[PDB]
Amino acid sequence: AEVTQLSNGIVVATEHNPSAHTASVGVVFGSGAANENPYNNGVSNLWKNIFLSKENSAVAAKEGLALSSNISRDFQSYIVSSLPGSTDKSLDFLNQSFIQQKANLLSSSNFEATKKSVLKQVQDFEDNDHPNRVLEHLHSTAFQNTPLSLPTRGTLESLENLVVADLESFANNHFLNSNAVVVGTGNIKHEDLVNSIESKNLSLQTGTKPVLKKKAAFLGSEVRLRDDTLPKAWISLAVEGEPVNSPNYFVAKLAAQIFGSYNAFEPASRLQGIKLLDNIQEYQLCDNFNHFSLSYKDSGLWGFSTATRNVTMIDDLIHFTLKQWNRLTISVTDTEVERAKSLLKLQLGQLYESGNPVNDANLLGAEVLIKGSKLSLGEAFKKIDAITVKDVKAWAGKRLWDQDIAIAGTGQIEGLLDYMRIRSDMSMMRW
Amino acid sequence: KSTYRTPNFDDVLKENNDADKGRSYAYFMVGAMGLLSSAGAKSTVETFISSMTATADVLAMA
Amino acid sequence: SSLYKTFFKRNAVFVGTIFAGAFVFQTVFDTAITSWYENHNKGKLWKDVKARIAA
Repeated sequence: AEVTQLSNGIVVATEHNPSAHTASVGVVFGSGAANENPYNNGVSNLWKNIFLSKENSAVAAKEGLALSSNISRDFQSYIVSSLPGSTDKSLDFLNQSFIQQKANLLSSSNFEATKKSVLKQVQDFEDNDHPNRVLEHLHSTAFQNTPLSLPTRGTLESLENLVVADLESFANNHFLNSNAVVVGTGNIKHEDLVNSIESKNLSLQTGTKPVLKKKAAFLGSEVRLRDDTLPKAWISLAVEGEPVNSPNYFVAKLAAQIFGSYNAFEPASRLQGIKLLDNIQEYQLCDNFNHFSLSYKDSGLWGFSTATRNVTMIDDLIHFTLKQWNRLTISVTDTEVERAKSLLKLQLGQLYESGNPVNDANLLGAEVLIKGSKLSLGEAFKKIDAITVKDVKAWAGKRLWDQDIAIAGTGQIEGLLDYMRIRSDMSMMRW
Repeated sequence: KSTYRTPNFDDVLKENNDADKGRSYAYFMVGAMGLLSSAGAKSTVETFISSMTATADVLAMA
Repeated sequence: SSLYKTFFKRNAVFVGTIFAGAFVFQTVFDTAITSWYENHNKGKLWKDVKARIAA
């Protein structure tokens, strides 16, 4: 329940939990796919893949350490998990790979075998993971010609034309000290870790700052990846959401909980206290849907994603869903808000407190990099419970009502009507 | 070509310094069209309705 | 045009306001046209001819 963080030469952030059997240690850099270019796009993902290379991974396996990495938009992270006792040997492997082997991982035999793996990896994604593929393209069109548009896994064309020098160039511009935070989760104490860190000196590229860019911006638009050979239609639609560290950060997430997620095959899901379900179940407008409030450093996306085999009624799916969202500005009820608060706490809890320290590190790391600290789970609940119907209405009237949208879809989307028809539904006629 | 590489719309996109620029123009046009139409419809209806009122030749003051 | 955002603030003009504006327009517009028309035809009108008559 304690979020301890101190700075000496490097910023150290930890969160202890004695009941945890293992401990995870790692470095989280304040730069991700949002820092790349259209041409070196996929370099971060490539780094992650060599860090988990058979060679580097075997060295950690002998020592009894497990490797894990995650490439996001605003950040990047390299994590090593171990037993509570080997909390020192994780730091040896961390330093040995980011300073000593910052040239042994980049061999012309390791790099090629890895490049061939991320190529089959990113290709498999585009060929089969339609829901995530669609969600990735949603960011692509919504934030076109802006940092948030670049996909995390990179594109096949920028990937196959990438070389060892590109990795180095990126590493020497972002893997800096002022653009880093060392994180530790599990059971180890803050004072326990900071000592092993403040022990080993050496700055290594100190005072150096990463390159700057241009601010991210939402552009109402769409990308339609029609493919009549797929057995379904997958669509994602959203408005400009909230950036992390926004006053309405929670109002937005609550609003998404009101409509929540659905799965037509799960008996219990068909019974949720969601008004939209009365409309969509009559003719079974979809197999599933899920709302989200994605937040990043400069912006975010608020909307929903859905999958359906009812290809001749896609317009009803979109129409009923948008009519429900209209409600947030004009008629959302106290009980809908209250139901959302309870369910938001339950999901926010299950995230911030899972039985896995690697998840804790990513959540902690990502937060401290943006606001310099982490809001305690109990602090969130105070903010969540304080939200009134009046708040949700003021938010919706600014973010949802008669606002541009961004759309992306693949599969049998002939039935997804034109942009203007969808856009017109972002409001209602009144006297 | 990669689908993630969105084609160029620079020639069409407005250099967004005034966010609600196109919206204000569109809504003014839509609003003015709605105004002149309503006045037109009103005038058309009155023209037809008044054709049924007593004709000039039948208003004899006996 | 910020002149629009002062009166209607990013929202479209509502029918009630449209109908109300139409009734106003009808009267104003008619007077403006009748005025111009009668002035443009000064001297030819019966009003003008009656002024030069006394019986």
